[PDB]
Amino acid sequence: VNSFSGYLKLTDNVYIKNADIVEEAKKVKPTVVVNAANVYLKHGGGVAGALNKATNNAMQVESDDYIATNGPLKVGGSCVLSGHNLAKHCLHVVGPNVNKGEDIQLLKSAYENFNQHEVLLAPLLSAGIFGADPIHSLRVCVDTVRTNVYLAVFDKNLYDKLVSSFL
Ligand SMILES: O=C(O)[C@H]1CN(c2ncnc3[nH]c4cc(F)ccc4c23)CCO1
Repeated sequence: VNSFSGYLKLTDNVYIKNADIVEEAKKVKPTVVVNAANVYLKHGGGVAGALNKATNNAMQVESDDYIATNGPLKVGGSCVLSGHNLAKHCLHVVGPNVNKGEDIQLLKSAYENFNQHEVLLAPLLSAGIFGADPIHSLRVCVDTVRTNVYLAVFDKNLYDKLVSSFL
């Protein structure tokens, strides 16, 4: 038993809700919140900008130190950093950004990072400003992640389409 509430169960291990991940993160304090990161951990907009704003820019400060030490992530890769006031940990995961021409096949590699964590609150990778089809992202999530994932979808309209078209 865990504290996630109001989710629709899609599969054995994947759940979904119309929610603002920032507000869901502040209420659940999950062990892991996933950020829709880029390779530079520049949290300017989308989910990343919202999560970072909710940390009063502490996420960005920590991220800049991480990059200065380690260099950029790989597309499809991840790193674990602090969850600040939102979660114990933040798993920064880089999905491919279609608006940069990145290979959508890397989306599966991106979701594989979730399997290193037993339970996660997450957005749909490569959705929103990353330009991928959220219905495809949900399919890859379901077919790749084996650990327990609670997907927060900000847009109510989108959420209804994802549920209604789910196979
Ligand atoms: O923007 C993207 O990268 C993806 C995923 N994204 C989200 N998904 C779940 N919760 C979200 N809270 C937000 C607050 C914001 F200010 C901006 C985006 C979100 C958001 C929105 C749709 O497309």
